[PDB]
Amino acid sequence: LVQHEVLCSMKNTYEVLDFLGRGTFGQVVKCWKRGTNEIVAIKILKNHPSYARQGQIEVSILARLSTENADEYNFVRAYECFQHRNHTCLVFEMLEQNLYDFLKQNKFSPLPLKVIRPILQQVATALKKLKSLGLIHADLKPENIMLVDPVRQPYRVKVIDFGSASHVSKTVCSTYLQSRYYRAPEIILGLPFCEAIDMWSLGCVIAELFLGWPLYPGALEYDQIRYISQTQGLPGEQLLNVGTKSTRFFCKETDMSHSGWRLKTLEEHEAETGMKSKEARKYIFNSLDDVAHVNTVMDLEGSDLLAEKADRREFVSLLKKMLLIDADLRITPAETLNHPFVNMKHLLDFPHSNHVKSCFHIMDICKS
Ligand SMILES: CCN1CCN(Cc2ccc(Nc3ncc(F)c(-c4cc(F)c5nc(C)n(C(C)C)c5c4)n3)nc2)CC1
Repeated sequence: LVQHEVLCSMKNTYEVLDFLGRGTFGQVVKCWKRGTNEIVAIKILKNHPSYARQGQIEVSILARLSTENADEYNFVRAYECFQHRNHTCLVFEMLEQNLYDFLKQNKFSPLPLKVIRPILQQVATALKKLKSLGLIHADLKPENIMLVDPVRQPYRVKVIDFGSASHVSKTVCSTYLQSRYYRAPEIILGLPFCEAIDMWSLGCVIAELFLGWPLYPGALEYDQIRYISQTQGLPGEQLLNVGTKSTRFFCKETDMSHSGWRLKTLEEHEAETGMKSKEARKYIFNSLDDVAHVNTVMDLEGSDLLAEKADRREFVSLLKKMLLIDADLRITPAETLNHPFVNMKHLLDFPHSNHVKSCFHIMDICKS
């Protein structure tokens, strides 16, 4: 389906104005709710039977989300639902700009920590509501986080993809289910995955926002887990033993000096798959603590700088806790909202610092 100007529904009717996206997910288009001054986004799903319950499940969760009022929990609001030419449509409120196109706007300049904080706090409260209902987003990525109104509401945001969401009843992963740069280790190796899958995605997102570039811009799933263990340490023996896909990226060295597992050398991969592995990280780290020493020229002197050095110490502290290789030990939405970095406890230790007075003024301004 596709058209340039026309549509209708049960109580409402919509005209299309411009295209907003088109791909495997279907087709999203921006429309005008005639009779009012609302512009809405409505997403059409393709009308093929093999994709039947893939659409039935997205509506089933959208309904379970309108009830329980996910709205005002920093989620996009789903207005109504209907059909048109046998296709199925979903009406959403219109948001302005997603974080990818926002980073691209500043030529991928790093965003300062003072701005990153309110965004995280909101995306955390949105995931917190998910866990309390038992849902997994599964596609949390920069493209799926948007500024309500980046000019009239400088920092409010909301989430906006559900084509990958599912209940926690699943305990098995058959194929890929995230955007690669943000796919959690559970998906890459093949283990029973939980809602932590998204908390990983949030790790690469806030990391991407601070560095200005993907933390792990792997070209293939191999490159991905290569960058990960190379930075954070090789995964744990118990994880790799029960992973289905772990034979594809790791080898079981039974050498005299073996803990049971070693990563496959590049040469072993290029000889196996035939694909030369190009380095893709704009940033290469030996440790995650190493992240605190990046983009270090600040134009701040005096107390302003010491506060910034303490803000970074607590940033890596949380990033490490969000990016635990293990799924269970990884920090949970409720616990991140309590971590000192979102809390800002460590900032109180700094009286009359004009950099700290401006950090608090960003959290308080988030409510308005
Ligand atoms: C070539 C660039 N052109 C011009 C720039 N433009 C950027 C852009 C993107 C989105 C919006 N507005 C908006 N508001 C509310 C919504 F709910 C969705 C929404 C809902 C869904 F279910 C989706 N499922 C998927 C896969 N998407 C993707 C489209 C993210 C969904 C999006 N989108 N405004 C501008 C892109 C096209």
